[PDB]
Amino acid sequence: PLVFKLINQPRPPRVSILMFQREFALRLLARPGDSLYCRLSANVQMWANVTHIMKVESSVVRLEIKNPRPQVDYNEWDGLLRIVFVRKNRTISAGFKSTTVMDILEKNYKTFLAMNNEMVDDTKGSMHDVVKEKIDTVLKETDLGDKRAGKCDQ
Amino acid sequence: SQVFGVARIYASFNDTFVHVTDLSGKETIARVTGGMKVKADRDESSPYAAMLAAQDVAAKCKEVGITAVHVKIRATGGTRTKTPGPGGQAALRALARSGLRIGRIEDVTPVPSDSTRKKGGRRGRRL
Amino acid sequence: LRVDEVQGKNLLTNFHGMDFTTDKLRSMVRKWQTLIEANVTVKTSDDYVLRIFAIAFTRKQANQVKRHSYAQSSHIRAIRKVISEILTKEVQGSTLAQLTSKLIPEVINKEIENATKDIFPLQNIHVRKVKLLKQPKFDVGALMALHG
Amino acid sequence: VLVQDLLHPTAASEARKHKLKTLVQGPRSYFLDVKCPGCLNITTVFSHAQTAVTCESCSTILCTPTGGKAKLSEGTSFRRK
Amino acid sequence: GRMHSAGKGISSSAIPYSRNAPAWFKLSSESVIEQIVKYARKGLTPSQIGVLLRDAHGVTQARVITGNKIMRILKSNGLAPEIPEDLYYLIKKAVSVRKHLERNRKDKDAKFRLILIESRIHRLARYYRTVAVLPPNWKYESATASALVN
Amino acid sequence: KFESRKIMVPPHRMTPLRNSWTKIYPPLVEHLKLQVRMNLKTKSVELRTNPKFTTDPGALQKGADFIKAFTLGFDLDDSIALLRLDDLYIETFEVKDVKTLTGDHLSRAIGRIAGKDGKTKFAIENATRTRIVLADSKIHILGGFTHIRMARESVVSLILGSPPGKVYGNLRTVASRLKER
RNA sequence: AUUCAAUUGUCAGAGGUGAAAUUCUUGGAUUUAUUGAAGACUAACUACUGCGAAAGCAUUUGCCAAGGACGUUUUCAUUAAUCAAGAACGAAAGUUAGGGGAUCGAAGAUGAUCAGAUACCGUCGUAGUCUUAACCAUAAACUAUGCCGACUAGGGAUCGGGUGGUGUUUUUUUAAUGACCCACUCGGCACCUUACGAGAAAUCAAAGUCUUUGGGUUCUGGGGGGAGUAUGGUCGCAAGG
RNA sequence: CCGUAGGUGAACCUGCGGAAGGAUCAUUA
Ligand SMILES: [Mg+2]
Ligand SMILES: [Mg+2]
Ligand SMILES: [Mg+2]
Ligand SMILES: [Mg+2]
Ligand SMILES: [Mg+2]
Ligand SMILES: [Mg+2]
Ligand SMILES: [Zn+2]
Repeated sequence: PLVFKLINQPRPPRVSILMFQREFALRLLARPGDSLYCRLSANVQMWANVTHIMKVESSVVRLEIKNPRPQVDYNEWDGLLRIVFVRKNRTISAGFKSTTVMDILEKNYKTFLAMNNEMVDDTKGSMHDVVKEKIDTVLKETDLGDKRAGKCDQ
Repeated sequence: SQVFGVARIYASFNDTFVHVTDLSGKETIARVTGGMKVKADRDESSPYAAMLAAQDVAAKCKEVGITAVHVKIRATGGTRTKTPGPGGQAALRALARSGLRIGRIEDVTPVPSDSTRKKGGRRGRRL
Repeated sequence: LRVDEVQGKNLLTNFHGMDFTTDKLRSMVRKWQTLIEANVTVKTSDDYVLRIFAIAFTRKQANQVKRHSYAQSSHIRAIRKVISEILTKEVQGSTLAQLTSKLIPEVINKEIENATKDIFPLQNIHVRKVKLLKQPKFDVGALMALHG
Repeated sequence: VLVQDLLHPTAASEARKHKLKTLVQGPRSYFLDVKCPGCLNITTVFSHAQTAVTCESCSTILCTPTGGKAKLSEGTSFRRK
Repeated sequence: GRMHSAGKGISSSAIPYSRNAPAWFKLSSESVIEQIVKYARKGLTPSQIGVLLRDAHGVTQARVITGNKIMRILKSNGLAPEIPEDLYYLIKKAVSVRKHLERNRKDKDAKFRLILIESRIHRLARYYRTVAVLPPNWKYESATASALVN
Repeated sequence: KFESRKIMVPPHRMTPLRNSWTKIYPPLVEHLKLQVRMNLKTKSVELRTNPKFTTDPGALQKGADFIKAFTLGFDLDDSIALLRLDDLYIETFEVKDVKTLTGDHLSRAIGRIAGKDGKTKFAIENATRTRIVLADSKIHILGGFTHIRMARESVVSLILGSPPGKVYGNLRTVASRLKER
């Protein structure tokens, strides 16, 4: 949350000079194929352009918030990168049907279909449907699921 | 002749319960905690609090008129320890000291056949 | 003992189960003998469903030199077969009043003692603990006959 | 025990040891000539007879295999060799 | 010794010193070999002819009261089996444990014992092929082993 | 107005019972004024009172506590300290309750609480006003709460596998501000 | 036993603690009593011990095949011993896809605190822990001691089998056995004394039979790092081997 | 300490399974 305080504020400043710990500065500058790669790497790498100057152990790092902010909702992206970054070494299909992840996700889906009014069937996922298998269908539909969290891009 | 009560002493590391009713657990008669008798938090399970609490239970049993009493004592049981702590022993000393008649002293601690995992992990739990 | 019926501030009470005190079991288990547990699932003549747990052991004889008296596993299986047969025929040949009337003078473990003396010397035999499992359709006159 | 006869041991201590550890290896078995009284005939039975040897006329089990030695029938006579 | 194991047990038949016939024995050699052949028409394997010969008839060993072993006077009559006894019993034991492991596919100990039994069958097949009392084109397969048993 | 309590005699301690029973019973019978009856066959001791005795109801509980003390390995000088004082109580605890140990781990934990010639046991009786008896899997400490509480901290240091030198340092630290106050 | 649910009684706490603090309690918490459901687990009996090639294996009963040891006046007659290549198994944690998910619980969310005796502490807790199908092939996988064979010490034991007793007990009327005792006997788990002998010593019935140096055979090491690193190969979805 | 996994870390902690390469006193048969 050290960079979260300067990623979403109103009236973003010109520059940002600051000293942090060096390993978080490695997390903001981590390549996607690394074990040092994390969620906050993606958070800076499409919300806050960042590079390392003035190595002090501590590190100085420089941040700039992109004033044409790309239209990505932070809540859903933050939640999905959290639930695929906590299970970093695991895959993505079986990790969602966890115990209580598989309550809160279809709570988010039922609020997501509250303005859509989609009919929830009696088929609903334990054999072939939305709590269990349509999640697998829509991760098959995109670039995720089999490619792990240390390989997927933005 | 007399009327016997059914007594329970529950001895944790951090309090004591002196809790008694009549036969078959019908309706609870006297009910004390370690926290209500000494307001110091370091002395919740003190033997002083145990004897004063059991003395107040004995006063409750005397004003309802029960003279004899049957007692069983226990720890938490299960994954934690089996025999009661010394707060229970001081409670026994207090209830015998109170002049109330005692009927039977046993140890109904809930003992597992085969327990589950305790709340410490591999390394250990106490300090 | 379980309470069932009211007779003017006086209460009828029925049989529910038997147990020992736990300190009896704590003293009672020896570190140098073999413990036998035998269990049988029981339906009774008076339509109760019951569970009987009997415990048997291994003695020192009067001539022993051995500091431990263990038993082989086929011996243990034979004694467990014998305890299951004695308990099964004993509870089938009787009803609840005769079960209580044979619990008090220790007739059952005497039958164990002289019926297992051909297999192994056995000591400190008692049924430890009595469970009711199924209660039938509720009667009235049989319970006052038990009271009478 | 610096010196003792390994050629002529004392015969009390010689058959006292194992079957195979003697100076010449000998069996510790014998043969039993058994007489059941019902038919009166000589039957030569091994002392460690490992099968249910019946009599040739009556169906009487002369010996049952019980581990080492075969136990003979009750009320039945036997002789050595 | 005691291969495919770790035991060191010695438990075996001793043999008496006397290479001649015992004095208390009163039966003739032609009588005992006709006894052997009438036990042979019942189809028993030569260990059981020896055992029932030892127990009910009191014969010391086969090699002393006639000059031959048991299959010398069994292929003299030509009733010898086409495969030897112990190798046939190893096939029977192998197909029995193969029946058990096709029943139960999670028994690892039965699988490892199958490997040990198969090694013993390979070694005895090598030895009996070497002396050529077994044809040299004989190879084990498990299905043909089940065919030879059944 | 009689009262009798029933208590169990261990087999491991019935031979010092018949050895030092002549030193056991006359101090309590004279000074504490009770009645004792044996049952040597059924491992039971009858501690009984009578209206012909003195009216003291708590010393019957105390006498059952002396025989409960003697049940668990305890000598007679701690029975004299239990005669004279009231703050002194008894405890059991298990080796498996701190840490799951098995076999030689259990043996090394018993060796750690025992020590070379019982010297860490000596260091924990003298510096804390406690008294130590080791069972096969049970630890037994007598005394008052300020005493036995720092005995708890020491023994759950030691049975966790902490070295006895850190036990000695923490032991003399807690003994130092024990005798300081 | 634990957790949760239902019913029951009663009143200011319960929880956790070097200490406090969070958590949830008039809809009565902890606790008491009557039941139910879930999944793990097989305590005390448990060592002076058992089995398995090893990892490992503790409820009862039935079935399925397997194994050691012993007995054997059975059977075969060298069919043997050790092992590159190759193959089977391989604790925990990990990986895929299912079922279950009670307890515990790395991540995370939370509180703290107050001192340099100090953060171990708490409460939710996802993964997992459990099972099925398939992978993975590492450990302080330890007896830190290759496997087979012979010799060089006894004795107190014990486990499994066998032999013998005008031995004991168990009675019914004497047996039979079953259990116990004695003298052995093989074959295991171990102990205690030595020293003939070894070693640098600790110590050792093997770590002896080795300068008086040869029973057969498999693998590994050549001062310490660089470094299990670089690179190549190989297997694996990957972590990695 | 070892093996595995994870948060990290200026160090280091924690989950599961192993080892002592870690110190048996007293008591009794
Ligand atoms: Mg071999
Ligand atoms: Mg040999
Ligand atoms: Mg190789
Ligand atoms: Mg290795
Ligand atoms: Mg080098
Ligand atoms: Mg070293
Ligand atoms: Zn006949």
